[PDB]
Amino acid sequence: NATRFASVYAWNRKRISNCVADYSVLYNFAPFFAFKCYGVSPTKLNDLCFTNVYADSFVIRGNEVSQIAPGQTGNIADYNYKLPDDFTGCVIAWNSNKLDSKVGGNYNYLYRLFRKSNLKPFERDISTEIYQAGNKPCNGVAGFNCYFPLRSYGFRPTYGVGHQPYRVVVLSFELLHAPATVCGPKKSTNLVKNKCVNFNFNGLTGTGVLTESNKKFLPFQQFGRDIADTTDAVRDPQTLE
Amino acid sequence: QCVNLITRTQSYTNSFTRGVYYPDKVFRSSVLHSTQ
Amino acid sequence: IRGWIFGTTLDSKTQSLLIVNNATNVVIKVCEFQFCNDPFLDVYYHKN
Amino acid sequence: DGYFKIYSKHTPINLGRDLPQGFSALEPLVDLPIGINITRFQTLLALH
Amino acid sequence: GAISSVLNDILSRLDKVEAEVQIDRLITGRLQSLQTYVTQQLIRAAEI
Ligand SMILES: *[C@@H]1O[C@H](CO)[C@@H](O[C@@H]2O[C@H](CO)[C@@H](O[C@H]3O[C@H](CO)[C@@H](O)[C@H](O)[C@@H]3O)[C@H](O)[C@H]2NC(C)=O)[C@H](O)[C@H]1NC(C)=O
Ligand SMILES: *[C@@H]1O[C@H](CO)[C@@H](O[C@@H]2O[C@H](CO)[C@@H](O)[C@H](O)[C@H]2NC(C)=O)[C@H](O)[C@H]1NC(C)=O
Ligand SMILES: *[C@@H]1O[C@H](CO)[C@@H](O)[C@H](O)[C@H]1NC(C)=O
Ligand SMILES: *[C@@H]1O[C@H](CO)[C@@H](O)[C@H](O)[C@H]1NC(C)=O
Repeated sequence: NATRFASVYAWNRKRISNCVADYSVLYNFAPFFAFKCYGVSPTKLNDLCFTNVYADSFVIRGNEVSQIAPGQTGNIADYNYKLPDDFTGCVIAWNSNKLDSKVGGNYNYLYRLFRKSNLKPFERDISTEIYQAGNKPCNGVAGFNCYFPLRSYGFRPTYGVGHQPYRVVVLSFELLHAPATVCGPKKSTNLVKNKCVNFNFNGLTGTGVLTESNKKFLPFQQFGRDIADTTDAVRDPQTLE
Repeated sequence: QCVNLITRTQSYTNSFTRGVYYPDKVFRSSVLHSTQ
Repeated sequence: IRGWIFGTTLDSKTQSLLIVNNATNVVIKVCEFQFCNDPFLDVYYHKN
Repeated sequence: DGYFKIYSKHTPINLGRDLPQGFSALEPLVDLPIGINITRFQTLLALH
Repeated sequence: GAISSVLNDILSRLDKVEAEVQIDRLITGRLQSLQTYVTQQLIRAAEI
């Protein structure tokens, strides 16, 4: 909920950290048209926590929301905002013509359609250098069939239908593998030891007995592990035990 | 303003065993672990 | 020795990164830096 | 893939030459979400 | 072929409709692993 969204050619990236991810107040604040998660179910996000979280943020024509799917290929996903096949996260999007579109047109949301090569996942190319889309070279701002970003898609309120500006945020988190910094709204209990319990540490549910270790995790380690890759030991996030 | 300084005279040496690093944020002990 | 310049072009046409380390802390920043040719850090006794 | 990762280690070493044929491992230091192309690098001297 | 080999990650992260499609990959490969072990043990037992 802020005045103007960033352009898709130069997508904004905020790091969410040191806070509680209560999503319920967002879902009851505003509707959305898209809500597609990958490597996670929306149902589970209450009992879960994330290592480092980034929101990728921009405004785009509603057709191109299809291009935000994991590793998909198309004009925005090849040259502007590629996300990988192994992206774990959620995509959320909603119509903005009630907020950003203008009856005289809006031209602030630049985008690109051509580049020298298909860019790498989560890389951004803000360079305004001219592109040789004609066979002969092009220099300065001019050139024979040459351009850099193309014209910003003109947004009018009544003009676009499935084709007006939609605001997009993509939450590109990692989970259950490191000291976590962004957790769901579920409250913690006290600890207990030497008794069988349904434990959950940073979202890592299981069933077992807990005991004090002799093991000496370095400050970067949250979980300790065995030959079957199951978690053998854990660092208690409320006290670092 | 800038000034050209800091001339270099490279030589070659043999990095015997150096530059191993903990590949992930996980604890493991008493094990031989294979990683790419 | 205090830190490193990393980048693709080093002349502001594309972004590039600095790591700078001093007697007390580290700064890390990625920007459209124009680097000249010999990047070095010029710490001095400033009388004033 | 758009992250710049640093690992590091201190090594106490005596008058036994340099770059020693023993063993040591680097701990993780920082994970920087920078999203930029690195192709080249340089290092900062700091003559006072 | 599952997203994790740890069966509790599947059960932490997904709901029933696609959790079961990941779990069944692990049921299939684990069950094949037992079928291999028991066949190998029957083959050795017949030599002993
Ligand atoms: C090493 O270089 C650092 C810059 O690259 C420099 O950091 C700067 O230090 C001062 C003093 O601590 C900070 O001043 C601010 O301190 C607080 C911040 O909340 C404010 O209340 C003050 O009013 C003031 O704004 C600078 O902000 C800080 N710069 C950065 C980018 O963090 C170190 O001081 C240098 N150390 C030495 C020994 O040279
Ligand atoms: C990262 O930066 C390098 C340096 O600019 C790029 O490498 C150049 O790529 C073009 C197109 O393939 C070639 O014409 C150049 O000769 C390459 N130069 C070098 C030194 O390799 C690289 O393509 C960039 N990567 C991305 C994904 O943009
Ligand atoms: C959302 O932003 C508008 C101004 O653009 C403001 O009036 C409104 O109070 C905000 N909503 C919340 C929940 O703060
Ligand atoms: C949680 O509260 C305890 C006191 O009950 C405190 O010692 C601890 O530092 C807190 N956890 C964090 C993450 O600060």
